[PDB]
Amino acid sequence: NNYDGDTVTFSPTGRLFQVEYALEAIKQGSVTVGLRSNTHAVLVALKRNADELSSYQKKIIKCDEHMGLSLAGLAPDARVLSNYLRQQCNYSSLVFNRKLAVERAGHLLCDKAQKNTQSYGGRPYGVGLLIIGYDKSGAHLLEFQPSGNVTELYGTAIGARSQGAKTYLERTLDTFIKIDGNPDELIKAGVEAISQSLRDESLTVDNLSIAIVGKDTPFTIYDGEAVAKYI
Amino acid sequence: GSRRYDSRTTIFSPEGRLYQVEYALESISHAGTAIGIMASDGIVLAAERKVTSTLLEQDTSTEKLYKLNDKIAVAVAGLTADAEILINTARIHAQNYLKTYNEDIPVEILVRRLSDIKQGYTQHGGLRPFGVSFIYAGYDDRYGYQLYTSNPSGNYTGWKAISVGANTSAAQTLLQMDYKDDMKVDDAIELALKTLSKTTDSSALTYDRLEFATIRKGANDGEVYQKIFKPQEIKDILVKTGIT
Amino acid sequence: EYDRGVSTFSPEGRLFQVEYSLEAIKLGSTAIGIATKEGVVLGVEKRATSPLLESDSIEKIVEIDRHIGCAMSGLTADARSMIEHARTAAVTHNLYYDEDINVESLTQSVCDLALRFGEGASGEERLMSRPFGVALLIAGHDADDGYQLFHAEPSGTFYRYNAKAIGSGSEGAQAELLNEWHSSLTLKEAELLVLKILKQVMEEKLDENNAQLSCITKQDGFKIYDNEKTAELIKELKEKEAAE
Amino acid sequence: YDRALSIFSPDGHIFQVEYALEAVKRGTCAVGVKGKNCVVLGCERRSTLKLQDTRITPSKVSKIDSHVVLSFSGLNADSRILIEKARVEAQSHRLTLEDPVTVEYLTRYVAGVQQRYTQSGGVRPFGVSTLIAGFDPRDDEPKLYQTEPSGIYSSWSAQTIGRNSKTVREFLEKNYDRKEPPATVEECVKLTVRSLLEVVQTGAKNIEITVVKPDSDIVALSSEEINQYVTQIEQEKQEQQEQDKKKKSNH
Amino acid sequence: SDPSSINGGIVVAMTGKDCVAIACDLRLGSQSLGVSNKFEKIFHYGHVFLGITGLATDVTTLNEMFRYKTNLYKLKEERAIEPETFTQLVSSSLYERRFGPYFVGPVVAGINSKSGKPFIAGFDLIGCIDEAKDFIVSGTASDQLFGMCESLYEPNLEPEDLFETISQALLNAADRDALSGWGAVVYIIKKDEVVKRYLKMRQD
Amino acid sequence: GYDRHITIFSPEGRLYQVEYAFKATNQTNINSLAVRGKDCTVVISQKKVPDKLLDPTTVSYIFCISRTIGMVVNGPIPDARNAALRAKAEAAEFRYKYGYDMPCDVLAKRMANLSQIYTQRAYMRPLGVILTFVSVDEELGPSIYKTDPAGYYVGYKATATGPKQQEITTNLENHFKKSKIDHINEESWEKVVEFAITHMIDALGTEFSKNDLEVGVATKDKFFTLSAENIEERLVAIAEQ
Amino acid sequence: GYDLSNSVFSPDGRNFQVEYAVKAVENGTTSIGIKCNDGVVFAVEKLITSKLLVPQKNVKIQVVDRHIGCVYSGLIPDGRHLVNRGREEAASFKKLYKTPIPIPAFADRLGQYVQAHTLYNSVRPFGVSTIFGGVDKNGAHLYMLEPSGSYWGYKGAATGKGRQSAKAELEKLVDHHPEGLSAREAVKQAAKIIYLAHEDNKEKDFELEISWCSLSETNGLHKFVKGDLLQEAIDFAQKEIN
Amino acid sequence: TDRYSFSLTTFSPSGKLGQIDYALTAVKQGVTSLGIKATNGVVIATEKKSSSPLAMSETLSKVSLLTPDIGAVYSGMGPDYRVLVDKSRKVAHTSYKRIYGEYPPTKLLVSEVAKIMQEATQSGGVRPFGVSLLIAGHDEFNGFSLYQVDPSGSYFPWKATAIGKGSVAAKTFLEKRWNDELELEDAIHIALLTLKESVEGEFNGDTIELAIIGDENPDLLGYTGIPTDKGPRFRKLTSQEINDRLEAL
Repeated sequence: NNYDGDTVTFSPTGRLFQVEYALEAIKQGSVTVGLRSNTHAVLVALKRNADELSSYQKKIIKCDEHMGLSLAGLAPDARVLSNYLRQQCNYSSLVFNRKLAVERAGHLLCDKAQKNTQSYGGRPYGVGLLIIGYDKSGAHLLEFQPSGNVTELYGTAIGARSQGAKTYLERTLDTFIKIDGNPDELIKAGVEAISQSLRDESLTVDNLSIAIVGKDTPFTIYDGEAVAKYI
Repeated sequence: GSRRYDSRTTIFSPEGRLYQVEYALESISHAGTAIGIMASDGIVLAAERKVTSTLLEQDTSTEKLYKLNDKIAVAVAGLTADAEILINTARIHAQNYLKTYNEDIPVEILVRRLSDIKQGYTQHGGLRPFGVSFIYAGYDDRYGYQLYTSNPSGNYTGWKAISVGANTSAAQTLLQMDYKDDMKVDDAIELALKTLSKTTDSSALTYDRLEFATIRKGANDGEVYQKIFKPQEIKDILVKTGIT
Repeated sequence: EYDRGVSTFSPEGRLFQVEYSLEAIKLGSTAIGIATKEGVVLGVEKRATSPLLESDSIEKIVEIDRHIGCAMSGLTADARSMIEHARTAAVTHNLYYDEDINVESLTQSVCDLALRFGEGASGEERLMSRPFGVALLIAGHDADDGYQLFHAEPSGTFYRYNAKAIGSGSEGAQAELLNEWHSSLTLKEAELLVLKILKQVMEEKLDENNAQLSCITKQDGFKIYDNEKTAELIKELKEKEAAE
Repeated sequence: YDRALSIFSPDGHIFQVEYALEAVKRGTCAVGVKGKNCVVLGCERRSTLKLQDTRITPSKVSKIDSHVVLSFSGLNADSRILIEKARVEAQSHRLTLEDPVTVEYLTRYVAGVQQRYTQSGGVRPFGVSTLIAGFDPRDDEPKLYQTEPSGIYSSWSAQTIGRNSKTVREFLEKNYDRKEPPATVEECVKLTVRSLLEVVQTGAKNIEITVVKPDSDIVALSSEEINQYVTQIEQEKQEQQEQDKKKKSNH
Repeated sequence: SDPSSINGGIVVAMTGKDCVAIACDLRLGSQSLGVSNKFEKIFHYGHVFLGITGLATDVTTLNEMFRYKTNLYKLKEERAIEPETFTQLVSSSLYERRFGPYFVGPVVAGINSKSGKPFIAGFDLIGCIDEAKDFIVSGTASDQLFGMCESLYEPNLEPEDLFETISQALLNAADRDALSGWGAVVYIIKKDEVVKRYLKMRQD
Repeated sequence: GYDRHITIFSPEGRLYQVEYAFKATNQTNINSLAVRGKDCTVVISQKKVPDKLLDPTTVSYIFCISRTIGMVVNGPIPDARNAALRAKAEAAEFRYKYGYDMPCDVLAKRMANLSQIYTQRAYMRPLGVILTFVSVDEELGPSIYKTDPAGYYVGYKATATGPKQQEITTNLENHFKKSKIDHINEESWEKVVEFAITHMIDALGTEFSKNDLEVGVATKDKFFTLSAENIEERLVAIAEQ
Repeated sequence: GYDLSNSVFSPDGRNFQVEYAVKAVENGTTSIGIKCNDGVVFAVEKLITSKLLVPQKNVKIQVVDRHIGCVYSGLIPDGRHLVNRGREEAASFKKLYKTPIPIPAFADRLGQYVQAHTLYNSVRPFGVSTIFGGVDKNGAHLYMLEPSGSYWGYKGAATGKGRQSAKAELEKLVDHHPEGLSAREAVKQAAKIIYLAHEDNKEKDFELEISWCSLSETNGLHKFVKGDLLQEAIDFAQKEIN
Repeated sequence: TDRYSFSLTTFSPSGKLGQIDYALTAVKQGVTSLGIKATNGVVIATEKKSSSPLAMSETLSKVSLLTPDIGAVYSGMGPDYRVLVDKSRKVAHTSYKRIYGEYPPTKLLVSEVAKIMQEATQSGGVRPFGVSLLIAGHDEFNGFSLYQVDPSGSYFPWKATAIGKGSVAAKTFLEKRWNDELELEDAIHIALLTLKESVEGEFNGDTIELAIIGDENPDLLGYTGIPTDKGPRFRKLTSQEINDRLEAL
């Protein structure tokens, strides 16, 4: 603790060690893997129970009817970002008779985290979101790091055992991008990707959670009998 | 950072007591003697100045006796500079009461208000307090003459005679062994002087290092008269009692 | 330390301050809660530490409203703040919509309150530099999910539970909860099952001056069972250990 | 200023709370015993000190309401703030709600003052534990509560706080039975005098007794009055020791 | 109503030879109803005399307002305030509530203790120094008073000649005035001695 | 140890923290020489242009405050921009509320006060720059007042600042012994510039090019900088002498 | 040590906390700036970390005003907040004076903001260098902005790993044209020195981005280089370095 | 956030307050100043010493005017004096020139500035001023008076005193040289003779700043025909005036 319990100092290697440390909060959380083609985006989250009499924790939050965010880190830290993303999405509908886009929303959120990490008595947040949505420009899937880094991909993952998921996605790359207009196949390819984020824990209907939005599809969260389809 | 540089001096030690309240008592012992004795015709406050010097003017000085209001004045033991902030709060406070209820302030409210102010400064903020102890000579019509000492964290406790300041333990003992409840102002003047004389921090007790103030009910119309003596009237009584 | 922050990290990736809070639910008095679809039974160890303590006006059962109950375990100075906020939230919902508040929604509000440590993160008012140190067992009955029982941590995270035990004896208590619970249980077999699990982690003897039952039912509201009934149930449990 | 002065401790403690319980051990001792027709709070008055005019000394038992009394232990500097705050509360409840305060109403308020500065940053809590006793209006059920620096409160039938509180509590187990309290005002009064003459000592001077009765009646019983009761206690004690010496000789 | 025609009031003041005099009536009304034939509108802090006219409430409101400020000066600087220094004080104080003001006409009268000179001064509601060494009259029959006091006045008056001019001037305005009369009291203010003497007059 | 880390008095009655500001102007290698004329105030200063890829005409150390008072900054350039903004504002403020432009003396006192509050505040770092204000007023004449981060100022007949300012101080001191006056006498403003340049070439021993000087001349009721075109006339004209 | 805050200072004229923050930019991406007669040509190397990534779909060039491209290297989230800050200051200038903000003027405003965090204990300074310029009625300009809130005029700038390599090539290019070159022509030279400065990142692979504000072509507004024009620039650099 | 709202002045364990002693160290390593009270004026006097040989010293006022009748002079630090001389002037105008439209008593003024000092040892963002002041003055209600403000924010009245690094020599010098009455002429000759052994060089009138708060001057009044308004009791002495008094030794 010369720079290690201090959210205001630099940090002899151009870092802050607290941003590296907030990234272990994602490790201690579960895993979610997202993939998009061009006509659908998909989040597939692994939910986590606290014991067999304990329910499972929902890891997909609906933000809009064309937007949803998923967490794979701390839940009270995911409650800040969720509130904020929802406020700016409704604003867009009310004032400009517009829909909000993921790209733009990644930048509003970037700046929000930055200015709390600038402050002393602040923190770099203990969560990472993947934010999908289908807007005016098509699908977007952005990956939000505790650093705030937004990058636009066709497939990404966050959580534990994410490196193995990204191996899945580097193979299936041109398969999934060229399925367009058949929502079924994309969703089944995110189940198997996240089967390479397992330790052989298997997937049950109450561990597997899908939520999708297409061009012609709402943001809808699938669970129960509506995820047994896609296995 | 900003937390790095934090005092943390307004918290307790494992004793369940603040670091700052204890520090303040040491410095109130550095400060010159101030004593109160309560006669049945008044209250004698007698203060010895902390400093004395060759070219120092102690003849326009009233550096230990201060009028808070007309019937309540104080003797000061501690830091002089510190005592002055609390002095002008007490003046406001007294007038505010006189302002609203059209009646002179009881002593009881006046002591307590100053106790609170010291208490806030030890409570929160990392702030230092005002380490001062006041000896209040006051009159009220609901309990006669009333006498009080106050402590650095703001607490008041009743007395019939008390001493705070330099060589407090030695002084306070001479006051206990002599005290009678039937004492008048004339006796009380002489006792106070003799006690100051046996605990002087020079080699004598002289008018130029003495301040003397009394509150008399023997005054015109049977009313309370606050009289803060000139150094030549302090010189006059000193020669009567035979120290000089 | 990495708790001398207000939201600092902590090489592990989690707070320090949160971890300590969770070991101050081990300063609690065991609160056990069995949720069934015929009601939710809450039993609590009141704790009697003196025979000079008035222990029958001590309960760890607290009424949020008629259709929502809560049982608290841990450090109970923290808990006064959390239960007050929940009472208003429930009452606010019936103001704006004239409606019965979700047990799920209510639990979520009290989690929103729990995150308040920081002095520079987010975009809300901060009146804590530290987290809470107490966990809740929110039961209730809503018309969309039926009977529910939720366990809220002072972290700001919550799970719906079929059965949970928190307190000092939480580890051994939950160990029995896993084996004996089934979904064929009803309001009364659940009710004597609580008193069995509590009995091991009881440190005096099971009696009506250290133990209090309460249910929450749809058709009666929140009813805290009178000592005569609480005493009866304690005796008919022991008669099924006399039946072994 | 928003820098924490109360933090979660690594023991699952608060630092300030261990310190605050220790400020209450070092202070004054208030013993609380409730009758069947009264409550009685006797507190140790400092008047060990020589040369003290006691008319002007602030009492250590302060009435908040016409039928609710407040006593305290710990730092005396810190205590005035609770008493000052409580008086405003009593009158605020009459103003806006009708009726004087209840005992229950003040029990949660005082607990909330101590709690707030515990949890909050940039504030430490007081070193003060209090006894709130009295009656509720249009009731005649004796209420005896204790509030503590943590922000916690509990009911009691008899209690004691402050210095050599352990010694007092141990006496009170065999002499105060939860089932039958003392049924008369004098025996309730006298039980608190017997506890106080253990630790406080030195006549009735340093001993105080406040009695509150149903329907708004607070009376303060002076040192003088208390002396009468000592003399009866001394003959009762002395005589009971004599008849134990005679049985022991035979047996 | 008017805030300045609701209980009347006049204060007269004159200078003499090594002396001043101030005097008021005793009539305190609430509109047309007479309430009392007793009420001083004259007050004194040390050797300075404040007559305050106008509005009922503002007589008291300004009187304890200057009660506070007089204290501060005496306790700090250990002397009683001078007539001239008081006049400045009053000027600045009246001006503080510029909009919606103090509803009064104070009149300042003393004899200095540093040079031994008479000093008088006047003010409106907003307040502006109206210096004289003649006479300062204020109130509602202030108009009446201005003519009557002139007719009588002679520069320099023996303290009981002084007493003849002010008694007469005050009583005559005040028994043609609706909100004022009902008794009168004249102070003859000498350097070291004040006599407060009431006047018998029309109580009607 | 905190009397070298924030601003509290050491047992020696000092603030090393204050000191550390004066040692920072000396890492940027800029020297200045400022002389009062007879109809002007001249200030000449180093510019460093070490790359082709730096623009020379943009780079500046002479910042124009008032239309009478120029400001020459010796030491780190972030703190320069902050002080120029604050000094212009204050001169403008005075023009706005008093109806004449701030005198030099008084601009020096306003920044001096501000510099003393930043060394009183422990969550605020003072300015690290040494500011010379030069002017020709008709309230005071030719003027030099040099404020410093300590909060101290005095007027001057002349001054130099920079790491090597002890050599410039020797040349200037001798020049007022011989003349027998506290300012240079000459009736052309151009020539007062040239004497100043001579004394700088002598002091440091280095001859200047047109893109290593930036020259400010305050004449009567205007302050201007000479462009690199005009500086070259002056540097040929020193040989002619 | 003297890095505990920034109201500490060492006798050295250095402060340590501020020096550390330039070390973050020094592992950044190559970003260059070429000052031309008509304008300015910005170009920035965008690292392709994976094949999951979409090339030319995230930009590091975010427009400020209508005619100042701003492009940054160092800490990407931090730099995006600093650029966000100077868009609020640009809208305030257009509302207030009814004219687009001058480049020297916009440069001044940014300097102040970043200056401030090195005065107050309670905020964390910026760790980016920004490369910005455009064309206004003061002419074409180019400015580079340190983490220390310093700017000067520039006829060549670079920042990133390959800041050494880039500068060395820009010097031979001002000796090639000591009377300056077109902004259209500087498209082809912008790519070239990125290729040369991608031999400090030849552990990785890159995507080429170029943007311009030129008086000669786009009527003085900052627009992007893309399509066939970008690919001439790709081809120019390619044939020379091979 | 701010957190600098804790005090930078605090108590030491074995009494006193350490921070105000450190500030006074700056006074006994400062410049030296002294004040002799006459029965017909006060002289206050100080040494000027240059930072460069090309510096001026008639562009610096080490003795400054607060109001026409009350002047002030420092020992200690310069910077600290610059800011504090302005706060004193400002408080002398808000509190007696909006409220009584005259110049305040000298006893009162000294008190008011001591409050500013006292509340500068309080809270963060402020640690005390590195000066002790002499506030020499005349009012008409307490006559002539002399004070010394300490960085404590305490004051003491004096009959003649000195502050600065020759304080210790100086008050001992004044013990023989001062007497119960003094003429003003002769008070000037005492004050220079004291400051003569406390300067290590120049002693001309262009190096010694001398000001008297002697008697009223109807030529520095700037208006006439009002005989109730007295001329300024302060008069700064120009160099030629001081040179004469040099020859009178």
